[PDB]
Amino acid sequence: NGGVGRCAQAKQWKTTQGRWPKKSAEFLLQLLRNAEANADCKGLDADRLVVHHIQVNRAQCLRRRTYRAHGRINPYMSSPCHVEVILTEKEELVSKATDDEPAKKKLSKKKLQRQKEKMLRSE
Amino acid sequence: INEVVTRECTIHLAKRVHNIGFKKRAPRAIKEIRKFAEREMGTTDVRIDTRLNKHIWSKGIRSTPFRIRVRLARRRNDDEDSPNKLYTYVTYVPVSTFKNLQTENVESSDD
RNA sequence: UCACCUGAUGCCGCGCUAGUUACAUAUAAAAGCAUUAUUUAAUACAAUGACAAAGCCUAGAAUCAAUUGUAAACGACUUUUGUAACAGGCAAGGUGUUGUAAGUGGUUGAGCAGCUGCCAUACUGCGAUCCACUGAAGCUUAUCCUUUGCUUGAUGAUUCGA
RNA sequence: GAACCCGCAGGUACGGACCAAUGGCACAAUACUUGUUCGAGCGAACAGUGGUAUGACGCUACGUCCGUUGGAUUAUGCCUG
RNA sequence: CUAGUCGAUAGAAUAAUGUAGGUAAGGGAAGUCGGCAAAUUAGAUCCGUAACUUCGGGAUAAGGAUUGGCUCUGAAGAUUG
RNA sequence: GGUAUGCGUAGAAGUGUUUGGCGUAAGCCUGCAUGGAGCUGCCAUUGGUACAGAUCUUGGUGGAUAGUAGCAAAUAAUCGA
RNA sequence: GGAAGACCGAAACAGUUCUGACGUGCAAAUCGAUUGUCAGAAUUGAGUAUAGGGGCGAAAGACCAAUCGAACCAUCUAGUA
Repeated sequence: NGGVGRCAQAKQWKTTQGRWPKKSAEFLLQLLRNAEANADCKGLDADRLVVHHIQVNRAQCLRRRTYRAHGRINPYMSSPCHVEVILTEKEELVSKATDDEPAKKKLSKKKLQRQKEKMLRSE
Repeated sequence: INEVVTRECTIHLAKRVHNIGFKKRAPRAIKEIRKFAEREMGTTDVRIDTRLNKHIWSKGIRSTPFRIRVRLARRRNDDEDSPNKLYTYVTYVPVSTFKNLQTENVESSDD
C-alpha cells in the first residue's frame, strides 16, 4: 500500500494511491494474447469472453549481490511471478433450488384447519 | 478535413522556458517544442528535423534565440501503418527582422 | 402540505347503540383425562420484499484525463471551453527595462605615415572615441494591462438512482 | 508636589497580516569587459554564475496597515436587620 | 588545435531542512569557549620604512601614490665600415 | 532376543483433517485424501531416548519494503537515419 | 658575481583547523575547502639483511601484513572457574 503517495485518477477505485507499472503491464499484455490466441483454436468468438479468475504468486528468488559498509554483503533478490488466467464466456450464477421435509400424523393437520379451514381467512 | 495542411508558425520560446534552470534550458526547448507543436496541431509523433538543431544549439545551451519561425508540416505517414497516421514535420526558416511578421498558412503542399 | 370554520356542492337517510322477552340455527369436544412444550399462531395490524400482475410520472450529473493559475512536496482547491459572445496561439498598441544598436555618413580626433605633387597644397587605405539619422535597440508573461487586426477550435474516456 | 479621576496625543514588546511607495535579494534580460577560438563585423560563444552596475514580477523586513466588548461575582467597602 | 571521451539511472518538479557557490541598506564582535567558518589584502614598478638585534635582520614591515585601450617620439645591437 | 497359525501392491511408515471416540493427562485407537515398500501390540532386556528456551549451531522466511531506504561527486547531452 | 639544511609557490609528498560534506559511505580512513616544507635530516622503483618474549624504533610502548603492553597458525586443549 505505500509509500506510493497520491495520484488523482484512482478515485474510480475510491482510495487515492496508484501507479502505472511499465514492466508489469508489458508482461500481461502479451500473455493476454497468449490467452487470447487459445480460444481461437477452440473456435469461440472472443467478444463474449470476460476475465474469470486471475491470481499471481511468487517463485524461486535469485541472489545477486550488493557491497556495503565496513566490508560486508547483503542480497539483492528480485522475486519473480507466475501469472495464471482463465477466460470464461458470459455465463450465469446460481443460488440453489431447495426442498423441505414434513412428517405429518394424526394431530398436526387440524391446527392448520383451525386457522385455514374452519376459520375462513379473507385475502 | 484534409488536415495535411502546412502553416508558417511563429514562436515565443523563452516565454515557454522560464521556470527551468539553465543547463537544461535548452535541451528542454526541444522537448517543449513537443508541446508547442501539438497544442496547435493535436497530432503526436513530432519528428523534429535536424535542421532545427543547428539554430537551437547555435548559441549553445544558455539561450536559444527567442524567436524561431518553424514550418508546421502535418505530413501523412507513407508507411509503417501504426494506428497513428498524421505526424508533423518541422524545418527552419531563418527570417530575422521580427516586428509584425504575421503567422499564417499560405504554403504549397510540396516545398 | 397539514387539522378548524365557512362559500357551497349534495340528499347516507348505506351502517346506529342500549334494556326486556320470544324464535331460526350454524359452529364449537386435540382419550389429552397427574396434556402442555424446540409454546402454535390464524384473525387483525403494520412492516415488507419478490414474482407476472395495477394506472400513473420521468427526460441528468459527477469523475479524473486536458486545462488554467487566485493554489502547489504531491492530491486537493478556483476556473474554462456558441461554427466561436470565448478559449488559445500571434502580431499590434500601452506599460515598463537597460541607456541611444547595427547601418552608413560625419569637422570626430592624440596624430602619424603614403601623395602632401608646382601649381590647387589634396585623398586617406590608417584613427582609441565622439556626433547625426536616435530616448535607438533588444528585452515585456513565462505567475502584465489592452483587441473590433490575425489565425487556429467541437469528434474524448469512467462512474452513479432516492 | 498630586503627570490626581479623565480626555488628548504618542511610544514598547509580542500578536495577525499585506507591498503603493523605500530598503534589501536579482528577468544571469541587458550596457561597458579581460583570456581563447569562432578569418575579419554581431553576440554575451565556453571559464561548472567569469567579475562589475543598474534592474522590473514577485517574495520579504528595516517598511507598511491594523488588534475588542458583554455578564457573574472573590479582596473589599457599605445596604437593611 | 592535436588525440579521445559524454562513462557515472532516467524523462520530469520549484516543499522544508540539508548539501556546496553567493550578495544584503544601518552599525561593525555586541555574538560565542574563543575572531572559528567567512571578508578586506593580494601581481609589478616608484618611494617610503619603527622599536630589538648575535648587526646576516625584523623587511613584502608598516604607511602611500601609481597601473586600460588607442596614437607616438627617446633609448639597448649585428653584418658590409 | 523371545512371542501373537501378526496385518502388507485387494495399499504397509510418515503427512495433512470442518469424519467419529476413548485418559485425570502424556499419548493411541478410527474415517477420508495423498503416498509406493515395508511396519507395529503383549513380556523379558536396554541406547547417542521425548525441547519454546541456551547474545544456542544450520537451512528456508517474515513484517519495515518486497518496493520504502536511496543508486546526488568528475560541467551536459542532442534531435534525424 | 649566485653560495647557504634561507623564502612565497606546482606535479612529489604529507595531513592542520573547519571539530563542515556521507558516518547501513566512495571507503574496515576517503572526498571537498583550507595549511606546511619544496634543492636536502629531502622524495623513492627494484635487489638484500634483521625474527615471537624478539626485530626495529630522530622514542609514541609507534610499527611487524585491516591484529602490537607481545602477534600471527596446529597442538599438550572438550585446558580451569
